[PDB]
Amino acid sequence: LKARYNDELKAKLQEELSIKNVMEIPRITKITLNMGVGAAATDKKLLDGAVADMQLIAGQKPVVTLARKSIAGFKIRDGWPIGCKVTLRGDQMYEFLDRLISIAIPRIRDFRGFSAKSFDGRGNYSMGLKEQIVFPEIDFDKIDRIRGMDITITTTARTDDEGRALMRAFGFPF
Amino acid sequence: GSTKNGRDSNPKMLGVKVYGGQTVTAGNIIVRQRGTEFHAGANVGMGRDHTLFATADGVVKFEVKGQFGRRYVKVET
Amino acid sequence: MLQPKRTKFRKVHKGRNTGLAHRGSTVSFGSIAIKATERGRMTARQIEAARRTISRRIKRGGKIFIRVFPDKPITEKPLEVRMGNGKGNVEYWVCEIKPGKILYEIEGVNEDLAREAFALAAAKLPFKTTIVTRTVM
Amino acid sequence: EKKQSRLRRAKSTRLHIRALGATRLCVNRTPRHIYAQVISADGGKVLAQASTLDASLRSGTTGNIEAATKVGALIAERAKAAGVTKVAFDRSGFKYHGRIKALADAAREGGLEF
Amino acid sequence: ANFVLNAQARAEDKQGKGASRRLRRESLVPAIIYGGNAEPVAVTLELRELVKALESNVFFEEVVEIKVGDKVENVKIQALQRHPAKNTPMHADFKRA
RNA sequence: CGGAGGAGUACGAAGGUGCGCUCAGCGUGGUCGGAAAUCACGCGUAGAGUAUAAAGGCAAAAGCGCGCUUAACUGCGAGAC
RNA sequence: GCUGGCGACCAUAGCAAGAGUGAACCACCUGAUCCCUUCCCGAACUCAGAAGUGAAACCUCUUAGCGCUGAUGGUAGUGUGGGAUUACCCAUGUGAGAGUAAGUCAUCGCCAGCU
Repeated sequence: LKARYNDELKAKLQEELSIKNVMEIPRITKITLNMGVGAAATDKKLLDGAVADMQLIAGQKPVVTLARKSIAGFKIRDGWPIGCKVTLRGDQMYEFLDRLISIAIPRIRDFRGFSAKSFDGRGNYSMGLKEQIVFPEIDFDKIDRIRGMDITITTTARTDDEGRALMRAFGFPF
Repeated sequence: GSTKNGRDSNPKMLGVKVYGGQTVTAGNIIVRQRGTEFHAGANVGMGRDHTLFATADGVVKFEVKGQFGRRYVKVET
Repeated sequence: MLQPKRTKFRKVHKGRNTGLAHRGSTVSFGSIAIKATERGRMTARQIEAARRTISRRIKRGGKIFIRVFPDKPITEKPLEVRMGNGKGNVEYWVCEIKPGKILYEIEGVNEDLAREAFALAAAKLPFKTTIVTRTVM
Repeated sequence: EKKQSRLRRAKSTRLHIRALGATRLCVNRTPRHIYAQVISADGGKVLAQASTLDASLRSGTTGNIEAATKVGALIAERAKAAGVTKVAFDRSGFKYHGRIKALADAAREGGLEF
Repeated sequence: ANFVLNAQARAEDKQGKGASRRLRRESLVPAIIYGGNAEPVAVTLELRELVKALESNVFFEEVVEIKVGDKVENVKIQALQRHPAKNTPMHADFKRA
């Protein structure tokens, strides 16, 4: 993507979707990464490991997310943080979808894990990535136990067909 | 046996003191209210206990105004 | 005995019963109905007894609609007790009745049998009653 | 929405200015143009207007600090003729900085007291 | 044709709670007629005749003629107030047809 | 000696000011997280909250967050309840 | 005629659906060099300019589809005097709420710009 996107994929998306106005072409708006360390109060260090790993993987300082309300079933309440997230836009999001589609997909153990369905219905697509290994980063040594990842893609697509067209133009496996 | 009720507080004497069409001088209290039943308009001041008072000599007037339908009290000079 | 499942307050004031029942004086669930003509109080046991009397004679062949609910609690002092020392204890529930209030409607039964059932039921109630039929206006 | 947020931010300042009963120096910022107005206490009479759409400043860029300073000088010049001396500035929900700050400083240099 | 109800003009002095109760004691039912192109008209009808009309079912879905003097008003029954206890009619509304 | 509940405190911020932000609930997708954890969009709508019992109130929010600070000052006080 | 800003009212003024506008104005749009910003993000805030667009949003016109306004008559209540005492009747004054007919796609000020 980047210049190649702006130059060629916009044009073929217009041609494929047959939309009169140029502005109607779907555009990738942002990608959000979210990971929650449940019951962080118990050990009080998994959170530090998680923010370190997130800072390593993404070129942005993650923001620690506090809980809202108190739930008796769990040990969580409004006091201590329970998760962290980051939102990526601009050149950052472009190089991000880029190196992902470049390096991460050939190595995934099970291809086609991403599905044509699972779309939120408004044109936004959510994926869950297992383990904090499975990216280019530090090896298993010198890092804390494994952790999950959630990625959400929000575009300008007005619906699911437009969204799937945009992902196919980008090169998403399915 | 015995009842477990039987308590109440002393009276507070809340209510309106000056009605519409009355003449007031600066400082006169116009309304005593626990909440903001009435809102101050022109030449009317609000105290810490939500009491409304006159800040100028004139005549009292009541009205309904605003989007919320708030009742207002003002003084016309 | 019908009784509310829950209430905000255990004990209520005596009040006064005046006026007429402009609402609830129209037949809306059946063809024939029994309607009160003088005011009073109607208790839960009386409701149940009248319902039993009507159901027995109609032989459970039609629908009986009960439009009275005993929602008003009534208290009574123990007995051998002097005046004072707080309000009495709830003992039974009643329903206030104003003239024109409908009590029981019958659906799906012959008119003569329904009238006979209402005649049997009226002997159990503490106020005068009449019989009404559905009308267009 | 951006405009709704701006109005909700400016409402408090506008209401306080009305309660204080002071002449209001209102401004509006746009990527292309900037406008300034001087309104009396009642709010129904516009005492002195100014904008970058005037013939003198139209040929310029009209969307930068230089244009803001020119507009401030012009509005101060008109206000002096109008005869209003003491006024209260009103950012109208725009952060007091950059073009707004330059416009206000130009008005102060012109002579309006605020 | 089937339903022709006689009526009389009910002036202002005959309106209000006291006048209405006096009329009902005299066995008369007040009624109102309203509809497009004309102002409301207040009339008084006879209880026996109104009841006889009420027994008929078609009276509610057909047109009826109210005659007061030489004037004739063609209308349809719209509302009927009844005593909650005795069920006797007390008032009537008529929409001009 | 009628019906039904609270009080014998707390806070150098839970005060002042400047600036900024709106709750709660539902509908779709995703890790060991599901009736109920965190995240994205959409629907209707104050039912959220206000240290504490209830009432009257609360959009310039009186609800929520950050920076700087001590007006939680001294001497008074027209006029009112 | 048309756009923007500032005002008086706060649904007869609002919600929903349909149609149109960019010549000027409005918005989107370009970038992180200078000012400024994010408890992470040029998403907001701020700056430098204008390549294109009316897609989104704003604005205007139509539908009563909702929502809203709402008579007349009658009923309930009630001050004074009189008669009764399950809470009513008579004289006189006063008069709802609900429901019905019908109505409603607002209106009036100040400033600047264009064809």
